[PDB]
Amino acid sequence: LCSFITQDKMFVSNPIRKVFKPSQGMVVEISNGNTSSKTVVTLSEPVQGELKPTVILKLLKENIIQMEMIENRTMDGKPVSLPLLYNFNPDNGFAPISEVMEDRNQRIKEMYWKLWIDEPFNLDFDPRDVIKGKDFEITAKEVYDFTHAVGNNCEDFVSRPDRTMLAPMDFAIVVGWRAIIKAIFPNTVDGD
Amino acid sequence: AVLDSYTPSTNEPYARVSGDLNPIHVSRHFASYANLPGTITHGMFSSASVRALIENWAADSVSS
Amino acid sequence: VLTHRNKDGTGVRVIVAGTLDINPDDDYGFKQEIFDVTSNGLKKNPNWLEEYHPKLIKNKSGKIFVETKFSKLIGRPPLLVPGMTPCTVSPDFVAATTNAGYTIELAGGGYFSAAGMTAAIDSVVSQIEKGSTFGINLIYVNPFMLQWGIPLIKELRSKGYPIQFLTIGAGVPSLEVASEYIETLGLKYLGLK
Amino acid sequence: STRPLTLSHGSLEHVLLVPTASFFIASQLQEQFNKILPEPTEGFAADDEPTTPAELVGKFLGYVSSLVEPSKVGQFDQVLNLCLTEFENCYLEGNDIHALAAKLLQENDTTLVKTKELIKNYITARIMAKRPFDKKSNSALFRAVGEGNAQLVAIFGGQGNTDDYFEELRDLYQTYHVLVGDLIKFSAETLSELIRTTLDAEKVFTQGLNILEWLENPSNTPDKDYLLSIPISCPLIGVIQLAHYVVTAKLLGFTPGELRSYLKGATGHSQGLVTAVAIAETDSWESFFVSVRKAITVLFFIGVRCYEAYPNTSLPP
Repeated sequence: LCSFITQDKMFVSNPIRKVFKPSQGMVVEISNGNTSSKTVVTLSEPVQGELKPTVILKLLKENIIQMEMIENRTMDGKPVSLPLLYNFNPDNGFAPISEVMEDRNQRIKEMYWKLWIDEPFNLDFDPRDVIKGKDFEITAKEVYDFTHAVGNNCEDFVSRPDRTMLAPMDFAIVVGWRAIIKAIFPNTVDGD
Repeated sequence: AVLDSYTPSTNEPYARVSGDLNPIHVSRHFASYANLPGTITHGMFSSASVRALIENWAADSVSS
Repeated sequence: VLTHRNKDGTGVRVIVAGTLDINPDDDYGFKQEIFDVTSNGLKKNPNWLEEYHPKLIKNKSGKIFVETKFSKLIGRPPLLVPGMTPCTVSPDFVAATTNAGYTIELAGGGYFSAAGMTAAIDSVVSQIEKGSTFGINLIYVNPFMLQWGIPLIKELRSKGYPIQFLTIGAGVPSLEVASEYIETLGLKYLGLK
Repeated sequence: STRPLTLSHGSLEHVLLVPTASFFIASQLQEQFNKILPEPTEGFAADDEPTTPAELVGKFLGYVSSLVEPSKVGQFDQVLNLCLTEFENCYLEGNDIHALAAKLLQENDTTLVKTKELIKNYITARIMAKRPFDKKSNSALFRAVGEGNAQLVAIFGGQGNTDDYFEELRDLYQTYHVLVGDLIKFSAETLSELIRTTLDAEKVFTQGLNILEWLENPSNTPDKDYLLSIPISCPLIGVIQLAHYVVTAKLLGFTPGELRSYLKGATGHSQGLVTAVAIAETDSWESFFVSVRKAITVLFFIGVRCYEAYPNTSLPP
């Protein structure tokens, strides 16, 4: 119900309120509602057909609201999660909820890393250093999948008798994506 | 030429081939948290989708 | 209706039993109420005293507040230092007063460009505590200030500035002008004088 | 017991003798019906307008039919069955609606679209009046083939005879719904299964194969380009053929096999061979459906596998 959140003296629109905004398909299950300290509201939406937990709202030690923001479509099928932390403080009746800022960019980066990068989470690159990628063999079927994904029905990419299959220049992005995207990650390039 | 194009029904298909599992494009609650109009189509899709048009009509479908 | 206007604020609710018409005010009621089945047939009048009867209330930290319609919204004492030119112009005093836990309006009267007031608003913010707020007092009879000001306010709110109410002095804006302030500026409430 | 009632449009009358415990509900229908009739104009020569007394009776005949169910008993079952008999007895000289339609084309005011209307109405009516098509009919052809002065050969068509093949399936579903609804639905479902049942069949049906949907809401029917590609067009064409077999069989008063018996043999052209094979394996209605399954589950695999073998690619503009 509190319309606004706090971020370092600045007032943002309330993110919780935002994420729970109604819409066909979403389902909220409040458990243990009557006792404050143990309550756990849980949002479950249709993800790739079947229903699944997307958001998890509860308290933590020392008055810290936590909004577990969950992404179900991952690299290994094992759901990843972004821990959003908010200081609840009943002494400021007007803006009780403020966001824990220390390290907010880092948490968001860590979750993106697990989704993009098949490597260990190390944000200690020199932005000026060359980033080596990985070797990459172009399978006949990775091409079928890509062409059909973007809708490119060029015969140069379709397996025909007595012709080697060609890959779309577009496919370059599939190969370099991990080497390139890594470049916006270092700590010296702190971004949200 | 002036051609008619269309963005996909869902974004999962492009995300799978490309390796862009960015939730912004696939999960409504992330899209909504970032304050986007919805689950934005992959800008990369439009890149390859439009390119295909140029490839077809401008290069006479000679990939080369 | 005569007796009604005698009693107005005291919770008595007159019904004209002999006429089926309509009151644009719902000041009183006509023939219908006497017969209606819905909860629409049971309409009572406000009793100021009770309706708006000051109260007390406790923080978790156990602070006490004089609970009224006003403080219930703002979350502080129902008392404010109104914008004043010489006095409220100083970012120092609007900070100090707002830090003492009270609502104060930063005086527009002493600023002459978006840039100069942006200077103060930023000084005020530097001295005020985290999550704290204040407001801005602008003069209607000064169309110049009102022209760089309203924008500066909107541009500032968009960046997320802790300035969360506008008061307008010297006159009451017209419906279209006011509506503008309300929906355009990201303000929690608007103050009219 | 009889008490006059007029079915009316423009300068076209059809006087309708009505039974006693009936003329009440009869007149009620007559009125409601009169409301729906579009205003007469220049020899009723519009597209909604009945051209002739015959067509009009078919109209009203179809209107009354719209308000009945075969499962539960209705209050118009009385009137429907009566207008049937008077339409039959008055306008059909015993022959088929089809013979009438032809007469109405040749002689009277030609409209193919109106002809189809008249036919939809009569068959539809009759079947919802719990009054089936079981009694061998006097098809002069089938009578003479049966005697020995004639012999039949079933020939079945192939791919590529028409730009809009799927259209033929529509007119069939839409017109003779009371005869073909079964195997359309049966096929639509059994094809749906083949796609789950099969590994990567799903990938070939880019825009799905909801046949029943496209039929109901033309709005949702995919491009000719989608409908024409084999994986969906092969099976569908077959359903069209099977469907035609059935209107012929059902409407003659024959079982699938009874129809098949009058045949010196059968044969298909290209993909039509399949249904000819499957048609001859056919005996009784209960058994008719596995015969259908065989046919369309062959076509489905021809379609899906041959597409996978050599799939169409962009033509250099």
